[PDB]
Amino acid sequence: ACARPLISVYSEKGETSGKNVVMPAVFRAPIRPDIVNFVHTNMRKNKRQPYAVSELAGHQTSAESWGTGRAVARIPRVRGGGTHRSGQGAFGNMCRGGRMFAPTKTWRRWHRRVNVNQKRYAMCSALAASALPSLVMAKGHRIEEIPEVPLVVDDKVEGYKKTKEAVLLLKKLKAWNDIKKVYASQRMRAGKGKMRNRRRIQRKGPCIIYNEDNGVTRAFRNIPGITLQSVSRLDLLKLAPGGHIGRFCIWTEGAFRKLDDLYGTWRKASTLKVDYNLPMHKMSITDLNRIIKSEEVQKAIRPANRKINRRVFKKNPLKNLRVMMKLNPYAKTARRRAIMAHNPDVKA
Amino acid sequence: PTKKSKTRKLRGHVSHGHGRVGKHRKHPGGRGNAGGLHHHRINFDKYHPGYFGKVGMRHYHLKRNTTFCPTINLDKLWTLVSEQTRVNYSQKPDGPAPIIDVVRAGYFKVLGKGKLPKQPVIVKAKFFSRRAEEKIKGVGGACVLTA
Amino acid sequence: LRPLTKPKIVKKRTKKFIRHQSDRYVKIRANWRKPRGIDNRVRRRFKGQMLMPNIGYGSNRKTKHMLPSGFKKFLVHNVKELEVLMMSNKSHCAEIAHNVSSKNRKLIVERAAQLAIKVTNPNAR
Amino acid sequence: SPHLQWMVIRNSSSFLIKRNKQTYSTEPNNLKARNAFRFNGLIHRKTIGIEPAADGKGVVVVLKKRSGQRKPASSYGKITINKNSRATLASVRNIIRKNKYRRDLRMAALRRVSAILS
Amino acid sequence: APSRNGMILNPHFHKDWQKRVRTWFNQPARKIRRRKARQAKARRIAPRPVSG
Amino acid sequence: GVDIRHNKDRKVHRKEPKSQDIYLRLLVKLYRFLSRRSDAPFNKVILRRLFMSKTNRPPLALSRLIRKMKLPGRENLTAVVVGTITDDVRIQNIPKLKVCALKVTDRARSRILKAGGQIMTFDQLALTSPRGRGTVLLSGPRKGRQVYRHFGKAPGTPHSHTKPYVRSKGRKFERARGRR
RNA sequence: AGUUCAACAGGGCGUGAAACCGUUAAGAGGUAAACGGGUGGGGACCGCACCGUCCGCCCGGUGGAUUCAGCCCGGCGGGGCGGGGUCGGCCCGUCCGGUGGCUCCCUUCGCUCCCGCGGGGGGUUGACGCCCGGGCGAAGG
RNA sequence: CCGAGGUCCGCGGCGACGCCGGCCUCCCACCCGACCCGUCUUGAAACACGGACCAAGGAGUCCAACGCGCGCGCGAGUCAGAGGGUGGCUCGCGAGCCCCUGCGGCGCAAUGAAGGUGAGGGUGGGAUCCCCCCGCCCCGGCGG
RNA sequence: GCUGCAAGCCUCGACGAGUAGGAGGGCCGCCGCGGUGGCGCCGAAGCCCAGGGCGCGGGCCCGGGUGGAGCCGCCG
Ligand SMILES: [Mg+2]
Ligand SMILES: [Mg+2]
Ligand SMILES: [Mg+2]
Ligand SMILES: [Mg+2]
Ligand SMILES: [Mg+2]
Ligand SMILES: [Mg+2]
Ligand SMILES: [Mg+2]
Ligand SMILES: [Mg+2]
Ligand SMILES: [Mg+2]
Ligand SMILES: [Mg+2]
Ligand SMILES: [Mg+2]
Ligand SMILES: [Mg+2]
Ligand SMILES: [Mg+2]
Ligand SMILES: [Mg+2]
Ligand SMILES: [Mg+2]
Ligand SMILES: [Mg+2]
Ligand SMILES: [Mg+2]
Ligand SMILES: [Mg+2]
Ligand SMILES: [Mg+2]
Ligand SMILES: [Mg+2]
Ligand SMILES: [Mg+2]
Ligand SMILES: [Mg+2]
Repeated sequence: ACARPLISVYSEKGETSGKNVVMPAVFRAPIRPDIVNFVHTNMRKNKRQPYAVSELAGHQTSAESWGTGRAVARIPRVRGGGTHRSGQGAFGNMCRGGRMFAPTKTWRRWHRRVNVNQKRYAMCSALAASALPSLVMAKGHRIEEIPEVPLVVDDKVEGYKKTKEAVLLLKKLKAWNDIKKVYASQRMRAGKGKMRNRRRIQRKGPCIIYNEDNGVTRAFRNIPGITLQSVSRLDLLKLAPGGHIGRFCIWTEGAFRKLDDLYGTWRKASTLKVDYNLPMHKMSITDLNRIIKSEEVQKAIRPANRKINRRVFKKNPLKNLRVMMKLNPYAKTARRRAIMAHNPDVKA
Repeated sequence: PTKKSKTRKLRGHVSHGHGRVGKHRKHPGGRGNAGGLHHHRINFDKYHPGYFGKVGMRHYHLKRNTTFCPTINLDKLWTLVSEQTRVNYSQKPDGPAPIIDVVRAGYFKVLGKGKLPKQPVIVKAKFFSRRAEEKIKGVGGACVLTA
Repeated sequence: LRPLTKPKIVKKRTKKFIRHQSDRYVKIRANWRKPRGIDNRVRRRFKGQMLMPNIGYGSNRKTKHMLPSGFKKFLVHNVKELEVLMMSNKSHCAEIAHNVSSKNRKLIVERAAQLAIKVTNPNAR
Repeated sequence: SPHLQWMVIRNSSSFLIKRNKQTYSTEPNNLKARNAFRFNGLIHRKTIGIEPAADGKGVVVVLKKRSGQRKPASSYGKITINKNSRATLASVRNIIRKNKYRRDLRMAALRRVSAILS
Repeated sequence: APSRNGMILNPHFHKDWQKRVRTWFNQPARKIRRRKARQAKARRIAPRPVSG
Repeated sequence: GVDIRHNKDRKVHRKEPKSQDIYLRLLVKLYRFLSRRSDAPFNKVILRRLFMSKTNRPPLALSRLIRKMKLPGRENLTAVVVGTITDDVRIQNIPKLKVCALKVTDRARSRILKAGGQIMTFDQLALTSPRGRGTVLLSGPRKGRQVYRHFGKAPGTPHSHTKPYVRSKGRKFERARGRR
């Protein structure tokens, strides 16, 4: 929460340009994969069109069951005639060409609404995951050579108007390897999804968040995988694809400044969103090894019992000798006085 | 969803979780709330007493805007003003007292449920309770009315 | 390429659990389905009938999924999914998938020989 | 906060391979390619990476630096040890033991050196 | 029909309600239809206020 | 065979938090280490409540927390509660509380901090007080939900005082035959 | 014979399952056939030294080779709350120093501006932006 | 070593696709066991019903509302719904983001047919925690 | 030395019938979508098999034949 370093703003050509921007508190918001997944599966459900079987299907015929009296199976059969259709099952779901069981109506609940606070919570946890090297590399993005995980670039990139100026920047920031992955991923979809305008499928690329659209959207259009989004309007479905957090976002300097005003630090609430602030943490020190091995907890735990106790196999004390004197030390004395009793010695 | 459904684990079982002796049929006990006096009387007289019969007078044209009378208690009375206002007049009890207009806050009647802090206060409400004004006079303050 | 150790892989039953009355009908496949009839002999486990798979037939936890050679099987599709078996090559053996081509199948066999990884189907094309 | 990040990579990861009742991880800084909080390579602040050299000769000991935490380009240091079998194992052993850098992966790293040298 | 403690439900679904069901699938497209009508009206009364 | 009934062999006790929360399961990994090695009866009670559901972890208002701290013998102890510390708007003063809970509402967090108080979390509690010394473990009104007003003998029995399930509380709704 | 990568694509012609049937190969057959458990015989396809119990660590001699090792000099790089190690900035939270103006709490007072009510200046903070070589947190880079 | 469950620092004949190995599957033989499934039924191998065989299709669904349990967000509040504002858009985007002098819904007060009226701690048990005394101590705790 | 996938590993003791019904687990299976990791004319899906195997089981993997263009693993 209070661990916010100073993020540098890399130039449009090479390394840092001397501009440093404080890390917004949004990147320190609680990372909640269970919130982002819950919101994603309800938001991605909100853009789909309804499908339905025609209500007239199956009932286009006039059929009355022949009933009891003949070897037929007592099912609605088509009226008499000279066709093959006459005498066949018409209405039941078991019958060929008949109605389906529970025809899919077009008024089912396609859309699900999420709480506005949970949509923002899922957005803060999705932005906080875009600031850790682990969650982004494990998301799938190849950023093993980028200069810094929060990739803040100068506002000059907002004025780009040609794709050659945009592809060169991604090669300078070593982010082109994340796009070469998109080219190698372009393939053909499996199954009957190719007949429904979803033939070619590919992978995702580095998202780019800007502030002013002076040509940024059209300069990064033709690059496969690039997703451009305004800083004020961030869609969770593109910043957390498939419900998984860790989208490699390329930030602009202008978008990084306003990012602290959209959601606000914990000290002062936001301004562009009335009555909103970042969610609090229910766990400040999220490092278990620092708490367990601390100077104050080791004084309260017992020494570790690292001696496993195997099952002691039970030998018969009556048959065995060394385990009888282990349970009864007198057994050796009582046995010697009995073995010696079988010795024919003469007394007084 | 359907993967978490119960029918997905009933494939193979014949009766589909509805018994073999008494098979699942179509309305074996009447539709809806039928038989509330004949064969479901033990259910209606045990969980819904008073369901059958009439009680009270009939109000033909009832307009809920006429009986509108939202109430407020004395414990939440100081919620209608800022927390700083409650303290700026708590230190100077020498006569300057804040005026709490309960009518302009969305309420009509004031009830004396909770305890009131010992500070002079003027309240403006359309209706007061007997104990509501007794606790305000005892703490210090007036109970003015508003039409 | 010997494994780390070859224990006595004891199996409580080597036969398959055949479905009831799957020898009298072609529609009844041999895939096991629990009989749930009210008067079924197999369900009531009469004497001399077909056996039902219980949890008692469970193999030893140390020898489960263990091939007769002593290794455990792991399906690979390329040389990248093969180098994960570099460590613990005494306990896991690679197995090239069936959809790979004979061109790339030879590359996995050559790379597995360097890393001392055993392949169950070395010469498959 | 490694323990916080492991609760997101333990089941949902791009490097996770689940098949044949086995689970492997394919991150570059994993010694035994095992999915565990001990061997995971892109989560901790001190990770040991051992890879073969550019050619067939040598061993590259990749170590994670201290200042390179949020900077992946300046986060790893390459150490190429093209020596005999004993000298390579002795150099890597002194890097881990005498620097106290990830001292729990000492023997696991020594067994990976002898595995890539063959 | 009742089994244990519960409410006495009165779902008014005894008519042929399935023939009279209005689905709000044109709700977002109706916002665009209303908005483009306000912009078209605005240009028609350009010097005059658009609210009325 | 042996003559024993297997009806109640399984003890139905939640041994793992049913929530997929990340920060909550990290506190479970912390207090499971203390419930085994600290040998303190406090950590064994916090571990149970980290598993319990939301209905078994009711809120704890400020007033209900202040009154339990003003009892004789609670001078400089901490008010531990596994749940949310909601604000009680009908109370006036806050007597320098030192609380520790999972969540604290925005107004309750402001009134506690403005009074000079201190708000902790269960990871800081296990750091400063591993044995649980100097703590006062509190709880909320578990039987305070509206759901428990319907639980009883039956609405239509003598001496019931059980709230019946009705659509709307009115005059023509279950008041005619059996309620007079 | 010919065309085609292919006629295991020859015209209701891609792929060509099951039921059923023909034929070939193998075996058997009086108490209908099948089935469970146990073993034996046979068959069809498969696997298995060439010293695969001479693999590996260490050790001791024999015999061919070592851009040959400890040690030392120079450069580079990295680790180091139980290295604090002495000097230093920087970010965030918090509390003071309120250090001086803008919102001020509906803060007390003076006041065009229509018939008592809505407007424009000065004096008073649990609040922002600044400053402290001012603290404090195993809060950080 | 009659001791926290086994080892041999014992050994023999064969080892070229054959004289070795597979026992699960294929065919056949023998011994023991063994009546046909589904279903209703107190009771089915039944002289109870359905089933000649094979393939494909074939039956617990969706909507409204309610109850309890659980996950999540905020919390005496909560939900922004109709609608409005738009990157001037909008290819993905009939999504998403933003705010409505939050109208209103459900809660924050009940009771009476109604006019109406309207809410001030004790005892017992009790997880947990606090304090005191006496011993031991590896000085952190332990025992009474 | 070995693990620490803590939703993991290890130790000990008792126990195991079951229709109607209830619950849990599934790295059992089918179609489609958002992520992700691949495979394919050096031969995909499907289909066939006296071939080699895994799981108590649902089923699955590999080899051979046939086929000629798409298909699959994991997290949701
Ligand atoms: Mg009709
Ligand atoms: Mg007939
Ligand atoms: Mg049809
Ligand atoms: Mg398909
Ligand atoms: Mg059953
Ligand atoms: Mg039935
Ligand atoms: Mg019934
Ligand atoms: Mg009956
Ligand atoms: Mg019904
Ligand atoms: Mg088997
Ligand atoms: Mg029976
Ligand atoms: Mg019933
Ligand atoms: Mg009953
Ligand atoms: Mg054909
Ligand atoms: Mg029947
Ligand atoms: Mg009957
Ligand atoms: Mg008979
Ligand atoms: Mg018949
Ligand atoms: Mg079918
Ligand atoms: Mg019920
Ligand atoms: Mg059982
Ligand atoms: Mg379908």
